[PDB]
Parts: sequence; structure tokens; C-alpha cells
Amino acid sequence: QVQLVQSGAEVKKPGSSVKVSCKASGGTFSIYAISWVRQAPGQGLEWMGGIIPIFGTANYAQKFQGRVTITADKSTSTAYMELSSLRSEDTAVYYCAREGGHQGYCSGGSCYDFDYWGQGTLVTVSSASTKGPSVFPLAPSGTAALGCLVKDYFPEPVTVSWNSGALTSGVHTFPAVLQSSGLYSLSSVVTVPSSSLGTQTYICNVNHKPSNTKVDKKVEPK
Amino acid sequence: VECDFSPLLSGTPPQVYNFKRLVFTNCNYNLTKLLSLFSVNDFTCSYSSLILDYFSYPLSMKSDLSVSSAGPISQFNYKQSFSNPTCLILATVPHNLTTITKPLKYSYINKCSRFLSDDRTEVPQLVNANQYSPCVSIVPSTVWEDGDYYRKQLSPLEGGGWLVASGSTVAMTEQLQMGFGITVQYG
Amino acid sequence: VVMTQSPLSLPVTPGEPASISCRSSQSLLHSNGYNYLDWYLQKPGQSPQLLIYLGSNRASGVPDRFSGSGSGTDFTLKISRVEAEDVGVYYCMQALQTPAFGGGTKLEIKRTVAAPSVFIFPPSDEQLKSGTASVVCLLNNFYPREAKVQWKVDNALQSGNSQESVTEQDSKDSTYSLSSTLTLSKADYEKHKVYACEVTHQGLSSPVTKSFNRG
Ligand SMILES: *[C@@H]1O[C@H](CO)[C@@H](O)[C@H](O)[C@H]1NC(C)=O
Repeated sequence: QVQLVQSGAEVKKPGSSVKVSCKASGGTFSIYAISWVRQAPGQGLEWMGGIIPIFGTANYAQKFQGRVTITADKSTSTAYMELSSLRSEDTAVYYCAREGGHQGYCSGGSCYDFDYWGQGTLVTVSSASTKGPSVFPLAPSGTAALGCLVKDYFPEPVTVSWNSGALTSGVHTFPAVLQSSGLYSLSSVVTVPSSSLGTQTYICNVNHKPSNTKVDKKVEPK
Repeated sequence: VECDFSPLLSGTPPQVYNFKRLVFTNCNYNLTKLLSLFSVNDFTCSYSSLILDYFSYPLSMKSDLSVSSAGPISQFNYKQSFSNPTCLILATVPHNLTTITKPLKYSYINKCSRFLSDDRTEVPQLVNANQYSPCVSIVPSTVWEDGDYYRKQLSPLEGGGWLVASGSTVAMTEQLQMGFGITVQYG
Repeated sequence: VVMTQSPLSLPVTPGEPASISCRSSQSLLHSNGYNYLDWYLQKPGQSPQLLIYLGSNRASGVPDRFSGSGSGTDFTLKISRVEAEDVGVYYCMQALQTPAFGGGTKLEIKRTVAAPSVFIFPPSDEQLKSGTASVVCLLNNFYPREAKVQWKVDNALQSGNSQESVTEQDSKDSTYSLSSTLTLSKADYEKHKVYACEVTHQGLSSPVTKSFNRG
């Protein structure tokens, strides 16, 4: 059926403007209503605005009126959302969504049965510069627990692995938290047999693609 | 023999894009006699046969009901011939004319376009004289809500692509207001 | 138009029915005879997806288990027999003019009460040489999600200098894990001796304390 492919993640300075794209495939692009919806981390969905390309008529929620511009280009079947005067509260995943296309008509000008969703675009508004994490061990004290503190990185995301993926049972990698410094931090922990601590090597693999750094960190009892 | 106006004195007059056409030949008729049953507000004017079109129409849109206007009424709803004598009359149904009934609201077509099967070319469908908009097949006799978007995928025989229209509404007035379009063919 | 969705969270025993309610501040019934109310599900880490549109119309490919009902201001989403796949956040959305979502209902799998295993981690000497000390308190594999972790240094409560985060519900044992991280400057950390996190949870008879002395 319909496919919606969005542009990639962005990092924006406060006060600037961001423009996200959504390329649609399947069906007559100009005929169907497209909306933009955002989701701040840990928060609910929020409708921003929408457009029907053949009309060029865009509407917006009152909260975003004057800061958001939604456009559409039938030559590439792409919708755009531009949001200006970015504040840290605008850090969010931005989704494009399209009507399912089978309502007989669109009441009031627009259909909103969002049967099709893009994959989302993370927009991070921050003054921080790209920075790889420091990796500190969480040394173990039946079953023992050990981990790695992956601290002070920017932006999201980081992936963590243990022993190059060979250890997956009992692994918990917690969601990152935004620290007051503007840098992210998370911990990854794993429970292991207390007896194997003197023979088994436990290595943390931390990958931060935005800084193009993958590092390994051995965790051992003190 | 007298021309009978009875078809328009009973029932609910259609909206402008569904204008009802009465054609009169071989009978006598006095337009002022017909208008004596209404409260006439405005008229503009620029035998073989008399053509009388009538419809519900709000007096607040009187500037749109004009050969001159590049507005949606003359572009997409109703257009008279430019080569024959014509008149346009806006009138109100008086309270003692009880058999003309009111529609829920006034409606008109705000946009009517084809979107061709090249998926690129939009073609506004300008109404011709003495014709209905191509979009009367997809716009209901009363528009549900101001701004409604109507659409239909056409068949190959119909030329492919899509037909789209946008509808507008105006609140009903306390007394129904009407438009009359008159064209005469002189021999 | 204000949409009030309840409850905020909904633990459901697998196989049992569930119901979510949405109340609108004004009628959603349009003159064309439809109620303009949709239901969406967002599974963890995924884009939202449509379940019900126009009050009671099931979207394509949505299993018969989901149904929507209601007219005017009160609407209900019903799931006949809840399944692991159904976990996530459910949102109602009114579409009468300008779309607006309700606050969401988090549906999770209900299981027996499980106490957390508590572990405490001193900051490594490596981190201390950078000027900051992080102390980590780990609550492992517990249910329900509600838990309280308080930090005390030399028996004095710490406030404003800790952050916590929780995992998503495990799809195998239906448990949660939580970490709490206390951040102090190097100078502040070396000015005290006893560091403890105190864990209160439903599955614990009394608050459990894990502590260490700097050294
Ligand atoms: C009464 O009907 C006559 C037509 O016979 C019309 O001219 C007049 O305006 C009407 N008056 C009222 C008050 O409705």
C-alpha cells in the first residue's frame, strides 16, 4: 500500500529552524491528507497540522500557529514540516501520517484516520556539542551484578553490548536520562553467576554513532 | 395561454450549482407578475423562448452573482450566456408565500478541478453557460460542512485521474433568499 | 475540545477483557451521522498505528478482538481477550474539526507481586579522578512498577541530585528493573562516609537498605 519515509535525525541549536521531509509512495500523492504529529520524550501524541497537496491548503493547531509551515511538492511526492524558533521543549520525535484514503469525503476539508505513519524523525534542540561517552565500570560486590555507567554523551543514541553480543541473558540497558548539564547518561547492567567472576571476562561494548566512536571496557571486581 | 410558474412556488429551491431551469415557449408571461409574489432586493440586466433558472441564494453574496466576478459563483456554479439579453434577480420569499420551503443552509461550490492521470496536471473546471458544473455528481445537494472536500477517482472511459471539489456554506436566513436567472432568445 | 481518557494505566491479566474510556467536552457526533473519534495503539519503540476510526470502524488488519463503541461524548475501546502483543499506550483522538489526542492509557501485563533484588555500586576510582562521583542503586526484576528509592549520606536525605530510569516491561517475566543514580562533586563525595539507598516496594515487608562506607 502506502509507504512514508522520513528524513533522518537532526540536532538543532536553540533559536534556529528545522525542516523535516516525508516521501510518500503508493497512490495519488496530491489527493490524500497528510498530517504531522510530534511526541516529546515520555509524553503523548500531539497533532501539529496537516495539508492536502492538491489544494495547497495547510491548517495548524493553535499552539503551533505562526511557528510551523507545512508544504508539499507533487513533483517528488514529499511533504515538509518546518518549525522555527526552536526551544528545548521542541525536542521530540516528529511523525508524518496519512489518511487511510477510503473515507467517502473529507469533512471540513481534511481526513484524519491515520492509517499510515512514517518511522519518525528525532529532532534534538540543544546548545550541546556532539560528544562521545565516558564509560565507567560498575564493579561487582549465588548471583552477582555488574555493569557500565555510560555517562555524558550527546546526542542520542548509544547502543551497548556485552562480550561483543555473546552475553544477552540477564542484560538490562536502561533508557537514557537527560542530565542538567545537557548531556545524556545511562547504565547497562547484567547479572552473572558469582562463581564465574574469577574466570569469565566481562567486557562492555559501547557504540555512539554520532561521534563515530565504539569503545570496549572491561569490568572486573576491585 | 398563460405560462405557469407553479413549479417554483412549491418545494425547496435547489442550491445555485443545481439551478432549476424552466423553459417557456408559446405562452404569455409577465415577469413583473411573477415578481409581485416576492420581495425583490436587486436586479441586474444586460420572443422565441424564455429561460428561467431559480435557486436558493443568500443576499449577502450579491457581489458574487455577476458576469464580471472572478469569484467562485461565476467560475464554478452558474454562468449565463453573454450573447443574449439576460437578467439576474435577487428576491426574498415573503411570509405569506408559505409553499416555498427552506433548505438547511445555503451551499455553493468553492473549487472544482480535475487531476489528470499524469498525477501532475490540475485543471480547474470552469462552468460554461447553460451547463452544470462537472462536480454536481460528487457535491451533495446540500453541503454538510463549510470546507468539505469531495473527490472521486474517474474511470478510463471518463478520462482517468480524479475529480475534486470543495464546498462552502452560508447560514440560513430567517426568510429564504433566492436568485432568478433569466435569458431570452429573440427572433 | 478536551478529551479525558481513563484510566492512566491498566494492568490486565492475559486472556481477560479490558476497557478504555474517553470522554469529550463536547459531542463528537457530526451532522453526517458519524462520531469523529479514533483509537490508536503505540507499541514500545514503534510508530503509532490505527485501531478504530470514526467511532466504531475497525481498521484494515486489526483483529476482531478490538471494538469501539459510543456516541456523543462517551466512548469506549474494548479488547475481548488481552494478549502480550497488545501492550503499549492507547490514545483516543477526536477529529471533529482540529484533531486532538487524549492523554493515553498504558496497558501492561498483570502478574504476581515480585520483590526487587537490590544492588548498590560505589563510584569507581577512575570516575573520581575526573571530578564527579556517581552512585548507582539497582532494583532488579520487580512488579508492580511502583517503587520508591531514597538516598541518605551519613543518614541525611539527599534531594535534587538523583535521577532514575525504568526499563520497559519484560515480555517474558512481566517484571521491571530500575536504576537510581546519585551525582555528587568529588569534594562533596569525599566529605562523607556512609552511602545508602533505601528501597520501598509492595513486595517488601520493610524498607530494604543497601549501603557501603567509602573505602
Ligand atoms: C403578501 O403576498 C403578496 C403577493 O400576493 C406580496 O406582494 C406581499 O409582499 C406579501 N406580504 C407579506 C407581508 O407577506
